[PDB]
This record gives sequence, structure tokens and C-alpha cells, in this order.
Amino acid sequence: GELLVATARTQARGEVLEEVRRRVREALEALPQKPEWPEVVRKLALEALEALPGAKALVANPE
Amino acid sequence: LKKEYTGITYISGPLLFVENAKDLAYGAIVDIKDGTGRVRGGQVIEVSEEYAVIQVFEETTGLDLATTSVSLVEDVARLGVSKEMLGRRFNGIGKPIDGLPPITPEKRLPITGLPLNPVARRKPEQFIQTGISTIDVMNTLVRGQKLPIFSGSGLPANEIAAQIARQATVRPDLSGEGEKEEPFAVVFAAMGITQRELSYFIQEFERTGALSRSVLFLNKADDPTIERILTPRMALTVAEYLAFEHDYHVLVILTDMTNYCEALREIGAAREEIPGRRGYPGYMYTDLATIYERAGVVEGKKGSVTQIPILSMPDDDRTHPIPDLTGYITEGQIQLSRELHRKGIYPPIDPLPSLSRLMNNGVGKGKTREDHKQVSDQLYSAYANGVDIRKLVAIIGEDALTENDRRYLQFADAFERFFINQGQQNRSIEESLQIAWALLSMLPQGELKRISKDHIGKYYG
Amino acid sequence: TVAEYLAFEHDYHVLVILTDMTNYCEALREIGAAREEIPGRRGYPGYMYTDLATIYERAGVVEGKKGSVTQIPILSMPDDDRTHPIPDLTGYITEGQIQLSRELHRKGIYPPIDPLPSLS
Amino acid sequence: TVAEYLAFEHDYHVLVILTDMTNYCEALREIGAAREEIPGRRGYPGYMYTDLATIYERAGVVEGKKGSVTQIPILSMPDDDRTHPIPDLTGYITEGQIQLSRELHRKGIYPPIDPLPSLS
Amino acid sequence: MIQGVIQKIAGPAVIAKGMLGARMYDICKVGEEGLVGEIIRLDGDTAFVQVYEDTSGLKVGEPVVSTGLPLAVELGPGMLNGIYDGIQRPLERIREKTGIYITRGVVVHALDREKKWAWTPMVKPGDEVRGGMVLGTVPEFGFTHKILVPPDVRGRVKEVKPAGEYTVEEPVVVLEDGTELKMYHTWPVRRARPVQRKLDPNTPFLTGMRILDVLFPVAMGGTAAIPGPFGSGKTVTQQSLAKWSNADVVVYVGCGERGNEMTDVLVEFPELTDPKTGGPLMHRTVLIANTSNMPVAAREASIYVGVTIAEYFRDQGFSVALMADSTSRWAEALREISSRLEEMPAEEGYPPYLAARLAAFYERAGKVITLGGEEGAVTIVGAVSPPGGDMSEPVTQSTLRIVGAFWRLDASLAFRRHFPAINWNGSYSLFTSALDPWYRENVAEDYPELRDAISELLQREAGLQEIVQLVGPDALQDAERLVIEVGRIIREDFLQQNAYHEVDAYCSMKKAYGIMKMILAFYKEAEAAIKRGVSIDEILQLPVLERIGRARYVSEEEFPAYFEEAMKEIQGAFKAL
Amino acid sequence: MIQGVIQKIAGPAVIAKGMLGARMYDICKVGEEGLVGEIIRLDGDTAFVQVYEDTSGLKVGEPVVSTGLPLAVELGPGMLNGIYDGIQRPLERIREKTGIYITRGVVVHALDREKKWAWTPMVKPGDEVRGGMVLGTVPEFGFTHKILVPPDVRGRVKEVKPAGEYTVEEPVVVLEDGTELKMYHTWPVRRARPVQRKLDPNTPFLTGMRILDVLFPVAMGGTAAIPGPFGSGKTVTQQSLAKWSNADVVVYVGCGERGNEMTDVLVEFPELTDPKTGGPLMHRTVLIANTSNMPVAAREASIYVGVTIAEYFRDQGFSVALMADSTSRWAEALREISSRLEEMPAEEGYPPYLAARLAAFYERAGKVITLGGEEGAVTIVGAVSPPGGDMSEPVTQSTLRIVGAFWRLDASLAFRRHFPAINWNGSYSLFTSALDPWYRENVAEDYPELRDAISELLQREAGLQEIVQLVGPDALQDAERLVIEVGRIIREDFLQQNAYHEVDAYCSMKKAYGIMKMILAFYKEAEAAIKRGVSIDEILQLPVLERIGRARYVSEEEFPAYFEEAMKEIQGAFKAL
Amino acid sequence: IPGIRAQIRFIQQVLEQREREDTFRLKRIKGKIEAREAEEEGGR
Ligand SMILES: Nc1ncnc2c1ncn2[C@@H]1O[C@H](COP(=O)(O)OP(=O)(O)O)[C@@H](O)[C@H]1O
Ligand SMILES: Nc1ncnc2c1ncn2[C@@H]1O[C@H](COP(=O)(O)OP(=O)(O)O)[C@@H](O)[C@H]1O
Ligand SMILES: [Mg+2]
Repeated sequence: GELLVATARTQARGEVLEEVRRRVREALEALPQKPEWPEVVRKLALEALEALPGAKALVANPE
Repeated sequence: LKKEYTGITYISGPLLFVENAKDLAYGAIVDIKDGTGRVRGGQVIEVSEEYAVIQVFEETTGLDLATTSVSLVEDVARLGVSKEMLGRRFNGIGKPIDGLPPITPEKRLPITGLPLNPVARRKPEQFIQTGISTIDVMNTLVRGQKLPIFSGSGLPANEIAAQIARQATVRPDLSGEGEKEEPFAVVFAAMGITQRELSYFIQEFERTGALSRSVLFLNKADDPTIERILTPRMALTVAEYLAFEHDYHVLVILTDMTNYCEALREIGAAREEIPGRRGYPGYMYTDLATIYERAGVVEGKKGSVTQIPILSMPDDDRTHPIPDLTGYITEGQIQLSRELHRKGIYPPIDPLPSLSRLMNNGVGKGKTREDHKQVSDQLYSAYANGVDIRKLVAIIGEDALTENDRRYLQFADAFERFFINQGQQNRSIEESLQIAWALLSMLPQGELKRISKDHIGKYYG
Repeated sequence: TVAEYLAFEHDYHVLVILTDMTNYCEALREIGAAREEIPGRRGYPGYMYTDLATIYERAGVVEGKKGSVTQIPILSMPDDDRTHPIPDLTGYITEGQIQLSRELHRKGIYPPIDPLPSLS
Repeated sequence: TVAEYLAFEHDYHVLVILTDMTNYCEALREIGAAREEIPGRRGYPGYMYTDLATIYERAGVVEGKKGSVTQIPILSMPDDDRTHPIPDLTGYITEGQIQLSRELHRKGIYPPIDPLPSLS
Repeated sequence: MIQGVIQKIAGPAVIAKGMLGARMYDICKVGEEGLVGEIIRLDGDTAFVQVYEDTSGLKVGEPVVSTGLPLAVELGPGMLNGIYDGIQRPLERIREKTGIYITRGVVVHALDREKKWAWTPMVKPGDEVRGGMVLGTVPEFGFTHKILVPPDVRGRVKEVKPAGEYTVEEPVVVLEDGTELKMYHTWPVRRARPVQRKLDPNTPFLTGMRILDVLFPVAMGGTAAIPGPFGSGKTVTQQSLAKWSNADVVVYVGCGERGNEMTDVLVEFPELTDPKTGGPLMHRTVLIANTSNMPVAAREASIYVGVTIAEYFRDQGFSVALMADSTSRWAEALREISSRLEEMPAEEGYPPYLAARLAAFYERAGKVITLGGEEGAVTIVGAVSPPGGDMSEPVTQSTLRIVGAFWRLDASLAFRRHFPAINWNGSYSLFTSALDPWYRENVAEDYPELRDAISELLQREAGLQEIVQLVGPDALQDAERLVIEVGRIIREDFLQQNAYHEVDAYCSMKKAYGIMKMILAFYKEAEAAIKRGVSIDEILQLPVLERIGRARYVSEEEFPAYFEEAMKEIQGAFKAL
Repeated sequence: MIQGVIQKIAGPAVIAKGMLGARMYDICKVGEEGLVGEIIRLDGDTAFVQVYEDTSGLKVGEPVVSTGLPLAVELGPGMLNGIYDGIQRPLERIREKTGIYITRGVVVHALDREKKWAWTPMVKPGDEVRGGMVLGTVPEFGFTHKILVPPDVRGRVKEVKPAGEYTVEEPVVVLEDGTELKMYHTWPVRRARPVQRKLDPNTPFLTGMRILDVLFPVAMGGTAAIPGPFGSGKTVTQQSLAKWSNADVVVYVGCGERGNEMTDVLVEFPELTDPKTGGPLMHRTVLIANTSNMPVAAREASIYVGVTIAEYFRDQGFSVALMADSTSRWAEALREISSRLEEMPAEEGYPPYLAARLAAFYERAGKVITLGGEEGAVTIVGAVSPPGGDMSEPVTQSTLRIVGAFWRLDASLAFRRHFPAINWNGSYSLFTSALDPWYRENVAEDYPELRDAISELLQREAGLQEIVQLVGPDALQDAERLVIEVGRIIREDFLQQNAYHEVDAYCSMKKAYGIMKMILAFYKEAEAAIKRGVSIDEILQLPVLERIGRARYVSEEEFPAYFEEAMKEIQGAFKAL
Repeated sequence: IPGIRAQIRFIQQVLEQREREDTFRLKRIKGKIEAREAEEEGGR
């Protein structure tokens, strides 16, 4: 019975962390409609160019 | 971010060679993914400026060279550990297989551990009784000790390990403190068991109710044969955490280390490396040492780690490199005998090839009883007389022996039927010393030369 | 090959006596130690079981034909034991054994055979 | 070479006592493994027999001159067995042996030569 | 379909080039003929194929064509009453097609693709199917061969073809995904078939031999290993395990063993009869033969094809018995491909992953619930052949850590023609304590206590035998001579099978219990007769000892009245003494 | 000094390019963390830098900075009462900096730079000095710790610091060639400290055990080797030698054993008392501990640091013992660093130069007259642990040709608890022919003849053990049964000694001479009585051999009166017969 | 006498077998040394 109550507690605790992950996944999915979107994308592209010294090709989307 | 590398040159056995990989650190974990999206763990064991060797932690079926990006994860190999894993189950990589959510890792530790400082250790000193009469009287198990159970091939090692799991307690009234009874926390590190031994351990721990205190790193036999390297390290990481930052009393059961040494023989023969004895590599002493010596107690803190490795002696000897080097690193062994189990004795522990190097720290005056070491030494000398007089019986026959020679022969088999033989009963230390004196009372005085005169004057009969 | 020809083409009843297998296994050990392969239990190569069995399994009878290739190999134990690679990797293939003895030869009895370690 | 010079150009009689021929053979194995050549039987090099007979058979009297090199090699047997290759090849080149005994020494006799295994 | 050419040939190992993107452990058709190989050791764009047939007469330049699939068996109706070789090709179809010689490079399908099977569906449109559920039955011989969903297929049933008779290639179910489920289905042979849950085995594998189920039993979901040198039989024990069992189907895989055994098994099994359903015995045997002179790399795949077919019949509910003969020849096959592949060995040539391969084989046995709800089991008896005696071999000690029961043969105990040669001083079984409630319900009430008395008497006899050999026969006072003689009656009357006699071969549990009760009643009443002053040499020629000694020949029908009559003879033959 | 980058990483292996002009065996710094590596096998412009920590997280391209100076210990005042590791770093300051784990790359100094010592000088200005002449004096833990001129350093003294309290950095002497001389000096460990003359041994290293001082002595300037399998009792023997011997300082070198046995030494020592001084016992021991999991390539350095510290305390006139345990772990460390050189190995994988390393280590012992005018000694006790329990190893057969006093510990005398488990049939000591005049002056007069009586009687015992294992204890005469029983009471009352009882741990040789004279008087009068003719069972039930059996539990303090009473009863118990 | 002779012959056969395995490993590692010096002579 104590394993029953403890496993019910920890799975109820885990699924709320899963839905917080859902909220941040959707709030990062709906980021490309924002006025600082070329700023953040070129910042991330500058970091990606920085960590790899002297790249050749840069892959991006048609959007 | 998430860097990647294509360009695997060579895949064979457990190995694959990436190239143009100067940013893979040595000892770093990679993950390998093929066209079917399935990922596979791996670890680097050589970095050059040209290329980099990688061992694969799962089965290598389905890889190819037009695909299979190798990405980097966790610069040094780490286990994310919380305190919330005291009821869970995990595989060899460290992922839960019980349908439950993954954990919230409070700390993340390096898996291989750091060597414990010899200035900041404490003497393993407090008497654990285990119920088993041979281990309690003659080869004492003291809290903070490494002692493996050297077993044969059909001997009941798993039942003796489960019995020490279900009834090992410390008695503080003999010690003089009381002060609480917090029980043990079991860490069960299983390397390649075959669902039969696994079902016995799980059914025993669930009938006694220890699964609300025990973490189980289960690596079953069909699971791939490289993560047996990873299993004892990510079990003793949790053991060191739960003993030296949260003050528990962790008992680790390292099941069947011969599978770990088989995995090292595989990965050492796939690297074209200098053998030791019987094909095992050179560094097997160092790897068994850096598993075993991550145990003990420390100075000024509260916890304790107690290791029981289990050994399957291949041709039931102490000459194969696995039980041999195991006995070299550890402090004492408990060895099982094929003769007593054919005679029907459980636990079939013959006390002559077994010892415990930390007995003298945690027995004797004010800690067990005033006669403990001397009763042990007299049992050893008299049972050795019985053993080597059975050979004389096998040579010349019984009816040329006199009476005192026959009293030893009665002592040896009365010893084997009453002191050693006990079916699942929890004989404590006082009753076991009572049975020890009841067997020593089959011998007259003048033949008890290792017991002081007031002990033999007041306890005899 | 000659025996398979006779018994499976002309319906003979060929009995093939291969009089010494110790020399054949020594010959196999001599020329087989040129491809640089790890040997076996005594020094004889790893493939010796398959090599002996591809000259023992060519015995046997075939339905539809009245022929037969029955075989008697004769092999000397190099020292007098059955745990040498040539006797035990013959005994794992064949249909029994008939074993000569030395007790029945010092007492002057030809053919010296004890029928206890021999069976079909 | 100093002894053979003295005996065969100044006609002396020379006794040459060579102490610890086991250390020579262990250094020979060491230099073989340094020079990267394969250990033969028991880890000792294969050429050990001739490279040991070269420093045994430089003894001997010579017809027509008056010198004589007599040679006493002394060797610690490794574990008191004469089946080890060092005393085996020494006793397989030399002329007999004398053998110090364990029992007569540690019950107290000097020198402890028993004459039951010895031979000239 | 990655296509390339041969770059190098070395033994049966074809090192092909031009393959950049072939998956490891695929199966590629090597040569212009169409030979079969498995691909390992990728390097650059250069593979390392091993062929499974012979390899002589090939060149450098011939195309190798990668199929892009792993080694797959086909599973479905039409496998019982059938012989295959190590890559699942039917030997009868080869004998019909090419001759009496197994030639190289011929492709016949595994399941015959033209037999008309009756179909009886058990799904309907608008149902849902998961992995492993039933779609309907097909009647095979006297079984009921229910056909499965493949274990990685699920969805919703869109149409079912109706009741009638069909062919195994014809798509009988169509899901609502466009996929079509046929009767057979392919399965990759090294990935183990899934289960829901593994249970604990608690029902014994009855094997018809007295010692191998009375003194060293093995459960329905356990493993057992039989060593033994030459002349220790072992082949008649494997065949007796195959002939006289309670398991519903038997996969007899022989990897590297003589062809006379396989032609014995194939010829005489259509004349026998299993004691469960009548009909022939050969209608419950799938036998996968790979003779010694057949190629040396197919021995590796023969075991996996055998155990995958055994798991296929295990998933249908049938209790399967797998007899794997000469797994040390599979160890030598791994040694041959390893030393061809230039790896460094460990402990006499064997590759260091050997015990991991043997654990992967002996792990598939068990007693599970299937994916389709019902319950099944599979038990593996593996005959190991060490060189001579020599239980310290790498393969023997590497299979010894895994097996639940160990059955050790001897040569000295078999040169006296005492078959079976089971040395009970060294054999053991871990399944004795778990099979006790089944015993106490279904054979007797005091059955474990009785065979514990037998084991105590045999250990006493074997211990005292040493001083009997030393001093001679005289000095044993009164009852230790009785211990010798009762032990001789046991090892000549209870332990010694024949397997060629028509009624001594199969011995059910009731007759073995009866003979055991006879011997222990004789011993107890003779000790009660010797505690009062009767000469031990007088007892050893009473006629009721003969009534015990020939009691392994009374039939299963004629036994119980004979048992009660021998009990009253045991009583009324010591009253005069 | 010299720069490079890391080319390859493999365990304890960093091959490093960019380094041309580096020298072999000079200490590099590897990585940004500053790991301590040592160069072997430099070629082209590379260097196989092995490392003394765990490379786990090093990337390639990290810088490698050479130094151009070999592995230098710092020798000066302050090494006593100290625990060091294999690069001579104090583990207590590592405990104070880090937590309870030992993190790689932390740098501390081997001598305190902030404790003030008392300098009392003993040289005038304008005085000549050579390498080895004493300069001043610092009292340290009751010892009179001298301060040496470094060897090869010569000259004329210009000015001297006065009598005061200064630190080890303060230049205490300034010479005329501008060179300051401090309280310490750096020293390479692979050079024997130069010395004036080696003497010949005439004084025993008093162990305190009865067997290892009577039957197998070790002279003060001699080596000794104690092998044995695991469970024999090597380490408890060597801690007993570290606890109860007549040495000034004891360098205990844990070269690859467990750490629990070293925490035991750090804890149970400061309670105890140095016998030659009156102070504590940790105040004389230097303790170099490289445990099992502390990294593998540091064990070679850990076995050289201990011996050069012992040579430093040889050069002060002291009389040093060194206990180096498990030197086969050092041989295995050489094998493991050889495993990535890919250099061709000798028997069982060991490198070929192993015997030369063991010889050049064990020849750094031996009772010298130093350069300072005083005599000193270093005696080495090396524990050689074979892997299989077999002493035919390449390590043991290269140890036992250069050591004197070789001591086999068996295991069958260790299963029965018979400690110390010195096997007598195969252990030897060669120093018995140069310790005769010392024995004949400082113990007794008939002591070599009494030792020879013991050894001759034990030889007759181990001769008759053939007959008693073959025929039996009976069918033997009364005189030879006397010999067997007297040999058994020798092995139970003179050889056996438990190292945990309060009395009978330290047994000075007056007590050992007493026990041997008791047993030989018993034997001589017993054989005279048994050739007169009495029964042996009325000899072996006296109350006087129980007196002999308890004669080793009585103290040293009242012992000679007890010995006189034992001799009076030993004539008065054979007066009666 | 023949039981101990059988034990001694068994021990000599298995020790010679271990010696033969190790002197195969020595030839393999010598092939690796000469391949390391010779394969990287041309390509370098
Ligand atoms: N001289 C001795 N006196 C008493 N007990 C000893 C002695 N030597 C060893 N022992 C016992 O034997 C055990 C093994 O000792 P140890 O030296 O640790 O083994 P090893 O030789 O493998 O290091 C110890 O626990 C100790 O109690
Ligand atoms: N096929 C292989 N795969 C992976 N590693 C190998 C292989 N063959 C040899 N090695 C290892 O690579 C190492 C190369 O040696 P070396 O270049 O001298 O040292 P390092 O690479 O550490 O500088 C050897 O120690 C060997 O153990
Ligand atoms: Mg030790």
C-alpha cells in the first residue's frame, strides 16, 4: 500500500512536468511570429557559426 | 546546441571509428542514430587528431555508412541522481523500465567516481549480524566492508545473498549505544541474470517489502553485453550518493562479477591488447579495484557502504583470474563448497577457505562478547583437525584409530550437521556462540589451547 | 571417390579400409600450418573436425540403389588414451568403435580385442 | 677468452668457475625480448642451446699442446626440478653433474653434496 | 538494393567493394549464381560478407547484391512434418529438384506456396488488431494452427476474405492502412520475438526417462544441458526426449552431427505415435538438420532458425520442446568465422563474445503469457560435446552459468553399457523445490520425501563404495552390505533404461513412483528383518527381489494390480524370516 | 620551456607532438588542468607522455608544457609523521583543499613553507664543505634531524644564519660561489644517492617475531622478500614489522593495495609507543600510499619516492626500514603502460626490462658508511604477490635471485589459523653465517648450535612426514613418534605467534632462546628416557609441556624466573620416571 | 601411479596449450609492429 500511494504520487507529479514541457514546446513553436525573430535566429546562427570554426554551408528553411 | 558527425569509417564488433572528430573528448558519451531514427549509446575510448574509436553500448545490427550520425552528449559520462529513486528500477544505461516517469535529477555525478581519500576514511568498525552462523561467529561481516561470496556453478549463492539482504541487522545493545534502528537501503546491481534468478530476487524483496528502500539496476542476459561495464559504476554512484550525502546505510549486492570480467575480456580482445592470465586484459586489476574500493565509511560523517559481490568461480577454484583478483582487492571472502551442498547443507560455507580481514576491528570485548575471537580460533583449529583426519580415515581405515582421534571425527560431522546447517532460521550471535560452546564441549580440556582459562572455566558444558 | 563411383553407379558393396588416421591428421597439421590459423586442443588445426567428417560422412547407403560404402578407419592412439584429438574427433563422428587392447596382447592372443570398450 | 688464451699460448692449466648460469639465461631472454624476437620453449629463446653450447664447449684439452681449460658452471635450479630448460640443456651439454642437496644442508653438513644423484 | 563486386575471396569470406550504405547483418546474394551471405565489418565502402554455402570456383568481378533485409525466417502453416537446413530450405524439395547430392545455389521457398489450406476467420470488419492477436485458424493435421498478426503490426481491420480454402501467399486480411496480412509472415531471426510477461515455470517437462524426471527434473519453462564424450550415448537420449514427451511440438535442431541420426529420425517417425492424440509422431516434429559435411557457417544460422520457429509455436499456445544437438559445433563455427575474420581469441580459439551468444540462445526459453493473451512455454535441451571428459572447457563452463539443469554423462559408466550414462555424482537440477506442489497433487502425497530418501541412499552407497573397494567385501558388518545391495538394485532396476524395449522406453510418473515404493519398502522391511538376527546373505536370494527386478517391464495398463501384488509379496515374503 | 599539443589520448597515454628537444623522463604538464606526465619514447617530434592521473575529459589540442627536469622529490625536514602519494604530495593538505575525494591536478608542496623550525648551526664561516657534510641541526619529534649539503655541491662557506627559528625556504648557508644552501634539496628518484662505502652485514634487523628472527634472520643491511597468496597474511606481517622493529624510521610504501589497510595504519599508530624512543609511533613513520583506484601509472613513481626518502634518512646516520608491499602491482603497472607502447613483451606480458628495474631497486639497500662520516642502513622488505598463488612467476623468479631472506607464505597453514604462516620447506635465509658473532655475544653462547638443533629436528620431522602420510601414525617406533610430537610442539609453541594478543607480539630473543632451550632439554631427556624405555603416552601427558605451551603467553618482564622454574620442573618431571 | 601420471600429462598438455596461445599472440603483435612501420612508409 505504501508503494501504491508513492507511485501514484510520483506519476501525478510527472505528468504535470510533462504538461509544462507541452506549454513551453508550444510557446517555442509560436515564436516565428514576433518582431525579434530575425534577431534571435541570426543570434543562434552566429552561435552555431562560432562553435564550428570556419563552416562552409549553412542550411536554413525556405521560410 | 547539438553538433553532429557523419563519416564513420569502420564498424565491426562493438567498435566504430568516426573521423574528423577532434571535439569528441576522451571518455565522452556519444549517441548513434541510423536511418530508422533509433538511437544507441556509446562511449569514446580513443581520440586522435585523425579519428576516434567508439564502443557501442547496444547491439550493432542495422548500422550503415551512408547515414548514422554520431552526436555528442555529456562531456564526461554522468549519471543524474536524485533521492527519489529509492523504489525504482533501471536498465544498464540508467533509464526506468517500470512505466513510471523519468526522475528529476538533483545532482549529476561522474559515473566512474573519484578515489576516496585515505586520510578521510574511518575504520569499518560496527558489528553486523547476518543470521548465518558461520558469518556471525567465524567470518564476521562488519559494516563498511567488501566481502564477495565465491560460489560454484550450481551452488545457492543467490539465496545466501537474499538471506543477508532480508535479515542483516546491527545490534547496538552489545555495542553500547542504541541510538536508533534505521535499516539498510539495498542497491541491487544485476549483470546478466536469466529471469530465474531475477524472479527469485524480485519475489524475495517483494515478500519482505524491501522494494520501498532498494534501487535495482537490472541488466538481463539478453540485453547487450557492453553495458555490463556501465552497470556497477552507475550503481555505486548512487551508493556513494545515498551514503555520503544523505546518511543512509547502503548495502550493495553486485551480482555475478564474472559477467563484468567477460565484458572486459570482450572489449579488451577487440582492442588488440596485452593479455594477463587466461586471456583477460592487463587493466582488469585496476577496473575491479575501481569498482570494489568505492566502499567503506568516512571520517566525520554518518553513512556506510557494504559490498557483497557475488562470484561464479569458473572451475570452482581460487586460481582463475576473476576470483583471484577479486580476492586480492577485497577484504576477505566467503566461499561455498560443492561437498556440503551434495551432503544437503544450507548455507554450504566451508570456513577453511573463507576469511574476513576486518573481523578484529568489530568483535570482542564490549562489541560482541569476551570470548568471540578465541571461540573462532578454536573452532578453526578443531575443524581443521577433523578435515585432515578424514583423509587419514580414507588412507588407513577407521579401526586403527584411538579415541581422541575419533573425537575430532565426531566434532567435524557434528559441526557440519548442527553449526553450519540451518534452514532459513535467524540464529543470533548469542545463540550461535551457545551452539559453538555446545560443540566445543565435545572436546576435553588440554585440547583447547586457544581459549583463556576463565572463559573455559565459566562457559564450558 | 572411387568407392562412391562403384557403389552408386554399378551397385557394388564397397568396403573401404583407411588404415592410418594418425598419419592423415599429422599431414593435415603439417600443411594446415601455413595459412597462419590458431590451432586446437593439441596442435592440430581448428578445422580438423570438418576435415575428418568430409571423409567419414561419404559412407552410408542411399535408397533406390542397392549399393553401399561401408568404412573401416584404423587409427593408432599415439599414447594409450581416448582423450587425444584424433580418437575423440573420430568417435564423435562414427558409428561406434572397436578397440584393441594390450592386456590381450601380452598374453599372446591375436586379434587382441577386448569387447568391453567396443560397441556398434 | 682470457682462459683459452692463457691455456693455449702459455700452456697453463686453467680452472674456470662460472657463477649463476641462471642469471645469464634470464638476461638472454631479456635481451631477446628487447631485440624483438619470439620466445621459444618456456619463454626462453629458441637459439638458447647453441648460444649456451658456445660458452660450454670452449673447454677441453688439445692434442699437441700442454694447456687445459677445465670448466665448472654453477647454476641455481629455478624450482629444484631438472626438467626446466636451463639445467636440462646444461646437463644435456656437459659431462655429468654434481648436485647440492636441500636436506643435508638444513640438517647441517658442509658441503652438502649427496652422491646419489651426482655423476661424472 | 546496394550492388557491388567482389574485391577479395578468403575461405568462405567474400570481401566485396562498392557497398556504401548496406546495413550490417543484412543478407546479400553474392556471386553471379545467387549464393547467400551475411554482411559484417563495414570499412570505407568495403563490406565483409560471409557465405553460407560453399565458395569454390568464384572470381573477382562477380556482382554482389544487397537485399537490404536481415536473416528472416518465414513463419506460418506447413512447417510441422518437415525437414530444413540452416537457412530454412526444405530438403525434400531439394531432393526432388536436384538429386541425391546437396548442390550449391538453389532457391526453393521455405513454406510450400501451392497447398490449399482451409481458412476460418476470427475477425470481422470494423475490429481492431494488435501485435500477436489471432486472425483465424487453419486446420493443419489434428492441431488447430491459429495464425498471428505480426508482432510489429497493429491497426484497424478493413476487410476479411471469407471462409473457404486458400494458399499461404494469398493476402487474407486487409487493414485500414493499405497493408495486407498474409498467412505466413517473415521475422528477423536474431531479434527475439516479444512477450507480454514472463511467468515462473511450475509444471514439469515429462521426458519418459526415469532418472531425468525423478532425480533431476526440468520444468516446462527451463533449460537443461547434456554433456558427454563419445560412446556415452547422448543421441538416444535426445531422440528419447523427442519421441516420448508431453510437449505439443518438438523442434529438433541438429547443428553439426552425423546424417545417420537424421535419417533415423526421418524414416522411423511416421511409424510411431505420440501418447496424446494418436496419429503419427512425425506430425509434431519440425527438424532442422545440418549435417557435418554441409557447410560450416550454416551451423550458426541453424540454431537461430530453430529457436525462432520454437518461439513461433510458443506464441500460438503450444508448449514447445527444442532439442539443440552439438552446440559445441556451433562454437567451432563461431571459432572458424572469428579466426577467418582475424580477431584475437581467448581460451582456445573461441571468440570472447561466446558466452554472450550462448546466453542469447538459452534466454529465449521460458514460460510466458503471449501477446494474444494465452499462455505458452518453450524448453531447451542442449547437447554439448566437450573434447574428452573435460568439463573445464570454455563452452561447457560458459553454458554452465546459465542452465537450470545439468545432466552429466560418463564414459566409464557407459563402457559397461549402462544406458543412460547419467552420473548422479555431479549432475544437478534447480527445479526440484519449485515442482513440489505439482508433485503433491498429481503423483502422490509423500513423493518429494520418497525421492529424498532415494537420494540419501544413493549418496550413502557412493560414499561407502570407496572403503568397499579398499578393504574388500568382508569387513562391512550387517546392514552396510544391505546398503550396497539396495544401491545395486536401484542402479540396475530404477536408473537403467533400455529405450529399445517396447514398454521400458516410456515410463510415466506412476510406474516410477511404484518402483521407488517397492525398493524403499523392501529396504525398510529388510532392515527390520536384520535388526533381529537374520543373515544378510540369506535375504539376497529371496524371490521377491526378482519381482522387484523385472518390474520395469510390466506395462502402463498392467501396472497397478501388479504393484499391489508385489506389495503383498514384499509383506508376506519376510514373515518366514 | 618547450611547447606542444596533445595528439592522441588513450587512458594513461597522451602522445604529444610539437615537442622536439624534450628529454626522456622529464616531467611535463598535460592539458589546461596541469596534469603531471612523464615522457617515454620520444620520436620524430612527438613524445609518449604517460600521465599520473586519469585523463577523462581531456580533448586533443590542449597544450603540453615540458619542464626539462626529471622526477624530483623534495628532501628536507618535515617528511616524518606524513602521508604522501606517488608524486610526493601530502594527502592531508589535499583533504583540506578538496572534500573527501581526491581531484586530479591539485598542486601542493611536499614540505610546509610556513612552519618555523629551530636552526642550530654547526659550521663556522670560511669552512670547506663537500656533498654530504652536515651543516646544522633541527630537533624534530625528538629526533635530531640533520641538514645536509646536497651531494655534488661543493665549496667554501661565506656566511651562516645564526641560531634561531627559520623556515625551509630561508637560505641557511651562503657559500662563496654565490650558491645558497637551504634546508631542503630536490633530488631525482632514479639515481642512487652517492655514498662513501658499502659495508658487510653484522647486525640483525630485529623483527620481533620468533620464526623470522631465530630461523630466518635478516641482517640490517639486507633485503628480504615475503611472498604468499591472498589470505596468507603478508600485510599484517608487514604492519607488525612496522610496529615492533628496531629501526629508526620506517618507510611504509603502499604500492597498489587497498586504502582501508592504510587508514588502519594512520589510526592505530599514534596511540602506540616507539620502543627505542619514548614517544609515539606515527612520529617515526613516513607513509607513501598509492591505493588501488588511485591512478595506475603513479605506482612506479610511488615505489621510487619511498626508496629515495629511505636513502635520505640513510644519509643522516639513522637505520631505516622500508616495507614495500605488492611489487607485482608495480610490475603490472609497467605492463599496463607497456600495453600502449605496443612494445614486444616478455613472459606473460611483462616488459623485458622488469628484472633490471627490480635489480636496480633492490640494490639500493645495504649498510653504508655515508659521505657525512656516519654509518647507516636501509633494509627492504618487499611483498611479492603472485597472481595464481604460484611462485614460478616472472616477478617472483626475478625477486628470489637478488633477495636474501626469502619467506614463502603458504595457504594450507593459513586455512587453519596458524600465524605467521611461514612455510619452512621452501623458505631460506643466507645471513645466518655473518650473524654468528653477534648472536654469540648478545644472546647467549650456544645460540647457533641451538638454532641448528631446532632446524635439524624440524628437518627430521619433515622427513618422517612421508612415512606418517603413507603408512599411518602407528607402525612407527617410539623414538620417531617422539620426533614427530616434539616437532609438532615446536610448530605450536615456538613458531606460532598471534599479532593481536597484548603479550606475544613483540618477542625479544631472550624469550626465544628460553623457549628453544626448554624444548631441547625436554627432547634430550625424553629421548634418554625413551631409550631407557617407558611408554610414550606416559610421556606426552605431563603437566610440563602445558607449561611449555603457555610459556609464550607469559610476559617478557618476569620471564627469566619463569624460565628457571621451567628448567627445574623439566628436570623434576623426568626425575620421577 | 597411473592416476598421478594422468594428472601430470593433463597438466603438461594444458600448460603447453597456454604457451602456444601466447606465442601466437606474440607473432600477431609482431605483424602489427611491422605493418605499422611498413604500411605508413608509402602513404606516410
Ligand atoms: N602475524 C599474524 N598474527 C595474527 N593474525 C594474522 C597474522 N597475519 C595475518 N593474520 C590474519 O590473516 C588475515 C589476512 O591478513 P592480510 O595480510 O590482510 O592478508 P594478505 O596477506 O592477503 O594481505 C588478517 O585478517 C589477519 O587477521
Ligand atoms: N583496431 C583497433 N581499434 C582500436 N584501437 C586499436 C586497434 N588496434 C590497436 N589499437 C590501440 O591503439 C593504440 C595505438 O598505440 P600508440 O599510437 O602507441 O598509443 P596512442 O594511440 O595512445 O598514442 C594501441 O595501444 C592499441 O591498443
Ligand atoms: Mg595484502
